[PDB]
Amino acid sequence: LHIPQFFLASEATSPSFCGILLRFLMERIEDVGSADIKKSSILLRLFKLAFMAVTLFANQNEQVLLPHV
Amino acid sequence: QVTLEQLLARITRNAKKQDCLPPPPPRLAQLVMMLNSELAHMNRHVRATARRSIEAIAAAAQAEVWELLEPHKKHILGPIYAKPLRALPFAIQIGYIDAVTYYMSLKRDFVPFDENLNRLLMESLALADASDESLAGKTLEFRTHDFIVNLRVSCIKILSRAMSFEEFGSGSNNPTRPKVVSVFFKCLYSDSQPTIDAANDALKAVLQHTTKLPKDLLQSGLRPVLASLQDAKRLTVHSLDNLGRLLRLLTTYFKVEIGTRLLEHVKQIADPNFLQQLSFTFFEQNNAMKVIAAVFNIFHLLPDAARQFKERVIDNVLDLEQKLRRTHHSPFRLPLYKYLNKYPSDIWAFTLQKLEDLRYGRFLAQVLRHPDSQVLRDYGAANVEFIIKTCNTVVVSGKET
Repeated sequence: LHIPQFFLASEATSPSFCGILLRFLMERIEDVGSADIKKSSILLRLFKLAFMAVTLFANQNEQVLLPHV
Repeated sequence: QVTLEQLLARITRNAKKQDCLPPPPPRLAQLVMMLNSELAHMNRHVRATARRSIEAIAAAAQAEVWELLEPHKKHILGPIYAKPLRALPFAIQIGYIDAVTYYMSLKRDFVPFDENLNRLLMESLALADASDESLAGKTLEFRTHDFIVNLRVSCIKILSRAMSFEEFGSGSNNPTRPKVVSVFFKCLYSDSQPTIDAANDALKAVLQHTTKLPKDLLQSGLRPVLASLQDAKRLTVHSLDNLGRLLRLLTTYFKVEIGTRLLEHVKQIADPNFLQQLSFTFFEQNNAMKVIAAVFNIFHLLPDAARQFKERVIDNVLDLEQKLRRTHHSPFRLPLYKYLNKYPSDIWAFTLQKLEDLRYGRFLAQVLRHPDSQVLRDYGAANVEFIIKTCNTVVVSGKET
């Protein structure tokens, strides 16, 4: 998980990777309530990483998150 | 619900038609009356449970639902006809409409076409023909929007069911059926998926049943969609979606040169500097790219006459990808694969006609590796012999390529 976190924290690659990650997670959104801790914990952590990345660069990532809000 | 199912299964072990009907006492008469009472409730789950229980009781007793419900029809019908349908809240209106729709489907003659039913049908038509602002005003609130969508869907369903009855609109000759079809067409261009699906289903059923269409009615129906396709700058995704839905509905009605006009629009939109600037970022969410992909999507729905634009579309896609520097991936790949999968023989022949060039074998190999390209794989398996024969001819021809 340190790879997505490193990619998102960096200023250069944050927008595109955040967009890709959100577009990917919005298809698996239905697995967040699967009752299997191993499966749901990873999804929750990925969502948390995406939202933290959105917070870091407010003026660049807000447009990326606007469609999915 | 599970406990209710179990109880109903247990009590009806040795049912017979005499015990489920009133005397000319019966065990299940009161139960059937009570269940039929709750068929017009404002909670959809209650209605579903009531109808499921009634059907389960009828099946075990070896009878027909209309036979069971004939005595008690008045208890449900009388209240509905006693009030104007345009004053009640949304939930009550929806429940009443659904109850009447279900009741008039058990058999053709269950609900006579008296004055009350006609008045109710005109009220439903007027409700379906209204506007979101008119219907109490759309404040953008979620719940009001959901209520409006559900009410429109119920009205469309009842009108579609009434269409199947040849009596409705025949004894009048006034513009009732034309108005019904116009309302269907208007609903097919809404922005809500449920109502769009309901309208599409009703329209396809009506078209199949009628087997023919007056020219004026279809001209009026098709005018709005073609109205917006006369300006590249004003092209939007919704218009293309409406056009695709119409093409899927009316297969053998449209004509050629719409594809050429769309390709001209695409060339207009694809400005060189615009693409050069669009590169260096994630353009998958840009509006122009979405418009271009929507335009590309239509080609796989056109009649067989569209077969002659394969080279043009492939060249356009490859040039666009070259401009954006993309490979293996782009928004235009999915509709292109969908279209190309419909003419396996033609695409195979065209690709094998240019085996020397390296830019086309790569593209075909990329296409064939997708999970959804199965017909092309079948054709390739069939004609591997011809493929090897042509490649052997090329190699033995004695060239440097």
